[PDB]
Amino acid sequence: FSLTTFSPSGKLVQIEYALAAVAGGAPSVGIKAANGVVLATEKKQKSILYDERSVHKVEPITKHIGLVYSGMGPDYRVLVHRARKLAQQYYLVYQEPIPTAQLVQRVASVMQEYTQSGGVRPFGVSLLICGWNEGRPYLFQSDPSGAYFAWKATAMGKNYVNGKTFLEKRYNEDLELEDAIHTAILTLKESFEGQMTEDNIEVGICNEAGFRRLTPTEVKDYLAAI
Amino acid sequence: GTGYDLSASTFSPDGRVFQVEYAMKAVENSSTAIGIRCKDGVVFGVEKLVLSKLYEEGSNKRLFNVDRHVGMAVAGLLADARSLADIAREEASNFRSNFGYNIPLKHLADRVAMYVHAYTLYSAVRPFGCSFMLGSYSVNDGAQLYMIDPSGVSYGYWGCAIGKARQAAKTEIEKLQMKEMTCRDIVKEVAKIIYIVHDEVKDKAFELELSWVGELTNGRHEIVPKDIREEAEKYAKE
Amino acid sequence: NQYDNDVTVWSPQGRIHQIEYAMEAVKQGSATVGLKSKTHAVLVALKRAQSELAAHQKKILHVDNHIGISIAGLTADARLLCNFMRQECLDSRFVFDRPLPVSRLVSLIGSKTQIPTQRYGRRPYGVGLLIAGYDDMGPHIFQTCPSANYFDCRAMSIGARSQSARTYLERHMSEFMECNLNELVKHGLRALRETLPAEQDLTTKNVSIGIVGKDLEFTIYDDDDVSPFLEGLEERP
Amino acid sequence: GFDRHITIFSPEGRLYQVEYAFKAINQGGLTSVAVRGKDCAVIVTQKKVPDKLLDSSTVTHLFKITENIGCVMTGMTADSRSQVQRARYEAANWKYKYGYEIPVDMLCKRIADISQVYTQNAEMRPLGCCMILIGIDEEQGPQVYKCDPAGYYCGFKATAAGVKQTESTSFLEKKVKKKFDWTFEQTVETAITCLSTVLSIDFKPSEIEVGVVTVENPKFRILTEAEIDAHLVALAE
Amino acid sequence: TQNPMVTGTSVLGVKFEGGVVIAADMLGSYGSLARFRNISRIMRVNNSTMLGASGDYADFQYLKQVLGQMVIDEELLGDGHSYSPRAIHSWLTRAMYSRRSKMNPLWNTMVIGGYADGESFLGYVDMLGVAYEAPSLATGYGAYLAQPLLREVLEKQPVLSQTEARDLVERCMRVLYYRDARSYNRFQIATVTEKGVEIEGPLSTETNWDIAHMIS
Amino acid sequence: IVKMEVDYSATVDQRLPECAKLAKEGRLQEVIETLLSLEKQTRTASDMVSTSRILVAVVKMCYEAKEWDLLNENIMLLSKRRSQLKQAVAKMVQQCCTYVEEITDLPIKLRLIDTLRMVTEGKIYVEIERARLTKTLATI
Amino acid sequence: TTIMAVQFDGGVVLGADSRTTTGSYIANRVTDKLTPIHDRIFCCRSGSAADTQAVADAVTYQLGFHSIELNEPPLVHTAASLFKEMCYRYREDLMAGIIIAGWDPQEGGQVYSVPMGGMMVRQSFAIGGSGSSYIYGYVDATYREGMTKEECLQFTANALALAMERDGSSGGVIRLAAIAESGVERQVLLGDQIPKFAVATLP
Amino acid sequence: RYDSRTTIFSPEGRLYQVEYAMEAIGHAGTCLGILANDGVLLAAERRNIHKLLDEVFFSEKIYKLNEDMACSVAGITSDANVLTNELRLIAQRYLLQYQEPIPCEQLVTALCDIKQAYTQFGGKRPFGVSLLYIGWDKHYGFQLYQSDPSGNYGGWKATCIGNNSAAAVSMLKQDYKEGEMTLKSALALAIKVLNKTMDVSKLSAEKVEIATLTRENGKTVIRVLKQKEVEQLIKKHEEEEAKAEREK
Repeated sequence: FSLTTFSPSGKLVQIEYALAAVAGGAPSVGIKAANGVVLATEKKQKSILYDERSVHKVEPITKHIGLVYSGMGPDYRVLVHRARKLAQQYYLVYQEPIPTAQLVQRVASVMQEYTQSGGVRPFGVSLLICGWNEGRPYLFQSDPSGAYFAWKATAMGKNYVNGKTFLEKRYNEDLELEDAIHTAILTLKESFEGQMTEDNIEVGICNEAGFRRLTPTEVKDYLAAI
Repeated sequence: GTGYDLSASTFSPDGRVFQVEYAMKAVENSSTAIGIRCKDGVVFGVEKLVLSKLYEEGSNKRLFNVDRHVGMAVAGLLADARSLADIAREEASNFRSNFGYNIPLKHLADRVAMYVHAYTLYSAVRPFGCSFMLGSYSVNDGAQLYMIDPSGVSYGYWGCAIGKARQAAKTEIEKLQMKEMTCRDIVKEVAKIIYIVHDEVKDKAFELELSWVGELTNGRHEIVPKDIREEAEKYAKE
Repeated sequence: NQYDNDVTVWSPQGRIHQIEYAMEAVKQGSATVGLKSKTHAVLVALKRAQSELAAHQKKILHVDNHIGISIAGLTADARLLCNFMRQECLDSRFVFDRPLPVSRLVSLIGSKTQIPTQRYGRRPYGVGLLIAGYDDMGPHIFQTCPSANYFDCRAMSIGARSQSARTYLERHMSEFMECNLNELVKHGLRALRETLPAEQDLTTKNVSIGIVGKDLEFTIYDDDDVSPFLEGLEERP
Repeated sequence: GFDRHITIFSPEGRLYQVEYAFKAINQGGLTSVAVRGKDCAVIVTQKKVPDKLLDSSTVTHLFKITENIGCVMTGMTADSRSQVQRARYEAANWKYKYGYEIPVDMLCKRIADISQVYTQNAEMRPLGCCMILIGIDEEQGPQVYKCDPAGYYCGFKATAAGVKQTESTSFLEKKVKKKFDWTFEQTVETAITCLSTVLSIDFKPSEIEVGVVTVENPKFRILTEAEIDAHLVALAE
Repeated sequence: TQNPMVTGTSVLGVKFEGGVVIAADMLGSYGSLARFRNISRIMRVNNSTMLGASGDYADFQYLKQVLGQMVIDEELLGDGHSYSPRAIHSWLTRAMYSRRSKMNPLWNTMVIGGYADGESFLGYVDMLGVAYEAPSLATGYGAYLAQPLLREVLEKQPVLSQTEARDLVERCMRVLYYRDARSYNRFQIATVTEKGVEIEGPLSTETNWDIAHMIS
Repeated sequence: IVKMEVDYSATVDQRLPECAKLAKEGRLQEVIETLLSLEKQTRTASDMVSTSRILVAVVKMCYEAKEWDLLNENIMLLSKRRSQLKQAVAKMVQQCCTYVEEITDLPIKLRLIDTLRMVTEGKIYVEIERARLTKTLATI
Repeated sequence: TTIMAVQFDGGVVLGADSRTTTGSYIANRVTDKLTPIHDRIFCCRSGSAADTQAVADAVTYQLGFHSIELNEPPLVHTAASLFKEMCYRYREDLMAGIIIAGWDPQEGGQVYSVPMGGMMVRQSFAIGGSGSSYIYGYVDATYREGMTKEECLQFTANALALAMERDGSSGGVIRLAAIAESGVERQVLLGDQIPKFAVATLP
Repeated sequence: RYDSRTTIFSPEGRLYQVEYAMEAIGHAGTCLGILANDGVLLAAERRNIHKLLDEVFFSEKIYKLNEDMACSVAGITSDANVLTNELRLIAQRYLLQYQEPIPCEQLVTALCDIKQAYTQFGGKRPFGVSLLYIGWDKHYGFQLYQSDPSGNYGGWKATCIGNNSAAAVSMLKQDYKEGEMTLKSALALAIKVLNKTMDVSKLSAEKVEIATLTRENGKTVIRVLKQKEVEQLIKKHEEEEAKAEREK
């Protein structure tokens, strides 16, 4: 009624429609490499009127937790605002644990106000989260109704199927260094229609040193020699 | 409409609120009114249909006093109109209690209009079935007159009319040359315009409720002395 | 017809339909008339009896020494309005020791009943009220309809077949200010008798009178108290 | 059903209520243009005044949200005023909570969040008014943003909203693709010629109301009749 | 409320044939300090009722605001009725009683004068909710000093004329100024009658100091 | 095209010949400027005949005072100010056509090309093209 | 500390000391006690510094919002009403003496006082603070009617100087603020510029 | 007219919404609990085994909910998460109140009471999740309980809750022997029934997750059998299968 609702006999029809909406069209690949995690996404603005340094698809929820998303950007904001408040509350209660990767699983779990309390209309965004404050990286996915999936590499876009196929075929693998971001950009290339450029593509990296949204300078540097 | 015109919270396929589009119809159906900003004040006027002679002297008057200097001439569903007038009185009293002095008419109209819009936004509550002019005068700000429709917003009016015959009234209002005519001749002319508008051609006899505000009344929005404005009604009759 | 289902919804043709149905609640009720005067207000109510064994029910409800009401319609949410009006009058008595003037009371009732006409899940108070009061400006008669739009009246009647009583009151209302108490009460009695079918006629058991005057506080006369008024009936059923 | 009646996800995987609400903005018959410049940010909307009994003094669609942020509304005027009031409340509350004035991007973000809450849930409905707010921000130059009934807040350099918004956006795209910065004259002339080409009436200097925020002169100058006339004379020269 | 800071000193008033006259000086005593010397402690409740107060002037201003607002609301309806001074006295009484019951008392002792229905009324209500009406009334040290003169005049003359009544009020004000520390030589005198409420203004009383030479 | 708001026929009748006398030889440009203000007033009042008469009087003054350059920039300003009234500008171009054909001179070629530039901004089939045709023939 | 306001033709002049005392130690010798509530409206604070700051900031909130929603500069009377309401509703908790002044086109230079308790009064001149109680006679005797801008400025500067030199809780520098239609001009008197009435008691 | 949920009866008198949810619990998920002396164990079927996961949560079906018990859901994960959180909260609240580990039956009764409330009053969906619990207490020793979304729990000793729960329970009934049952033979039975209910023979140790609760010296140890131990169990089962098949 005023929660995550509309579940018929052996189905969650409203949730299934929400996932149909989260099919979206922003590819937003994610790769969990040995050194860290890369969340890359496509910012294909309509016309040149819009700006790219104005709004962002990658959001640092805290010191080393970075977040990327899928369709329904208006819902994604609210979700990332809630996530920031949740990580901050956890850090305030358990004071000074520099909590990112021992907090990445926990924030993914506290992503239950995410959907288990939908809010009449469930959220329409599936989001990938990256963290590296455990000596090991973590890439999780939270979907408009499910929970932490703990991916190693995936995509959430209009062509997420062949994107994931590309990821496994190009062998997401386990020995890949931090610069699997090249492979991430390749995976985007597949689900991208245009000469992608620095403002066109937005990518964040979360390594053991912390999280950082790569500026257009580095994004263009990586896009060169592709 | 058919499917989409059931609750105001449901937008139309073209993007319209059919609940308000229908609430405007009640104002269009109810009896008319008029208000003219004279040179140094605002004069109201509204014909009231005496549906039965059983009623006493003019009661449930379409005019109301919302504050000391402010008056409200309303048309449409009269019960909700009165409740809205009470909302306006409460708003004026609250503003006087908080910020002192008297509530400026533009802000009063804006606040009551935002309140009305709150009642059309949601689903559980329904839009108000009334449209009303708020008229006021003061030495500092001259004379102001704002009309609020059942769902829209206040608009500054030199002269406005609402109700059964808006266009018929507005034609002769715009024919009249305001902004240099004193509130006396305006009080005559508003009665003239109301009587030009149909009163008994298809309906019963009508009562002429006329209201004043201006430096001739040093503010203090009050009903015009009906005994001495019966001659103004006579001049309208001629 | 879809648009007639709920009070909140608004008909495309204009006014809503649930409110218009609410007035039929007062239409479907026993008749009552109420008339002013120069100095008195009188209510005559046809106490509708269920069966000869049962009593003729209660109408013309009591509110205060100077105000008395007559209901016509849904009795359920009518004792509620009576409680509200009694409470407000007692509140006025408590705060500034003066009888609450009727007009202020009627405006309060109108505002109170207006809200259910706009709040979802709340039915309008489908009760016709004939308030008779004596404030400082002589006797007053007010009619309150479920559409929350009250009216002031020189003489008004509500109930089943009340149109005939309305017509009689209109035709004789010129000679209402200058009438003795008994003359006015007999005017009202004739008006009410003209309502019910020719087979029915006024009895001491099926009529109630509410009288409020300058020196006479509101009083509910009946059978015994009524016979002196019922005399000189001039019966033309 | 009710997929297209309430704010719920469509089986096809869309949200039809907000899709409708966007067309409400086109409804109402108005257009508005905003051009960011080298140093200033100028916006302009037509002032459709039917009959002169209205007060052209108060028919405007642009407002000061704070001392440096100016907004233009597009769509239903009641919702437009409600959102303007909300934005002013947010600006004042921000100035109270944090010492420095609210950045325009942050204000647009808060308004967008309010609208996103509205498109969430089912009791309320989205407000059919798209707001273009502009302001000078230090270390940022002029800044223009657009909040929409959905909650997507963005929009820059050249952005338009209203009935004929697409044609205006196309022309402004041509102009911005023409690589030359607009000074505090070319920006205004560009906005004026854009809106004029959209609605060719040659724009008598009384039917548009332009707001200007320069860097050396902050504040939301609602340019007067004389200023807009001077700009029109200079442009048509 | 709990501890007044700026207090207004005494106010008095007597009713006569066809009208009432009250008087209050224009000093706001910040304890022993004559901080405010040009303040009015007399309010026009309506066209036919006046009110004065002694005590916390902030509380007096709040009551003035609330009562003026309720009078404005009453007159907005245009029902022809009004708040008779008896009803006003009752309303103030209850307000004060409600405040004491809530244990947030209003530090004001109030005198309400009025002339309605051709009969003068002169009410009295204090902080503790005690209220009554008497032909002569005074507050604070006024009830100790000026009141006895009013009582001894009224015992022999149950009814009074306006001119001698206001002369008596002026003499009582002179006595209060002579023998009250908080008093001041600037008082307003307000007269309610059938014609309405008329306030004279910053009246002053002449001081006599011949007895100053009786020191030696 | 657009409904007339405020006529100034009395004003132009009472003032224009007096202005012509005051600037019989055209040494004063304040007269030209004040008639420009008057015709701007009548244009904002959406009057066509008064504006056309003002433009005809201006070009007639330029004819009689034979200031060829000031004529060129004056007619440029008149045709380019806001476009004014199409009827009025078509008129003014017509009397300019009637005038340029009577004085041989050397820079009447410049006058012809100036009017050609004023009329070639468009509005050819609408609002008089025979003038442009005759100007091209005159250039030939 | 001491705060004072004077109304002249076409504007007002405000003078405040820069000292805020805590017990017998000088917490802040350069306190800025002339808080601009709006562009042409200023506040002088006395008493509990925290409470004064909170009340002034809340009123600045409400007044700026109200001015923006009217598209008109607010009235000094409206500001004083906001202060009186804020002080009166919370007088039992908030103990602060406030002097409001400013200029608005509606009336011009206006000055109001809201001491502890929550009363509002309009005065030609206003005086408050701990050190105010020592210059009442001087301010009352040496105040004329129709004084011009410079006369009011010098007279207020002198009154503040004497209040500072006499009261132990007042000292430091003097802040003056001249408010008029042209705008507000704020100046500071320090050290030698302080108008001094030396008391050279004979041996 | 406004939408109203269905928490009502049938013309016959059935709660068909609850029945549909309970049947849907059979769809998706597969868990089974077998009780034995000195050790009671749970086996779970790893539904999605895509190679792009990392298995860092260490447990998906089996959840440790208390020192002396562990549960396993078979429903919608959204409800499963909140139900496990509420279950742990209930157990720990009991521990706070009585300074003693909560008996398994009391814990299960609390959980089924919350589910009964969810299906009883208000316009709230029933919790579409059915879960097993294995635990040890002082009063009854090793206990196994199965709770359905209907809130009607049952004290079992060999049961399954997954898709082919009918086949699994038939296999358990055929090859279950009480008393003689011990931990190791219980493990053999569990892997055998899992191999039966999972069509692909030679089940990989990754597709099966099993956890055993055992009673050490005055202390309950809940060990989730890791990959090597699981596949060694698989190898022993394979040896038994080959021997039995060839000896005919």
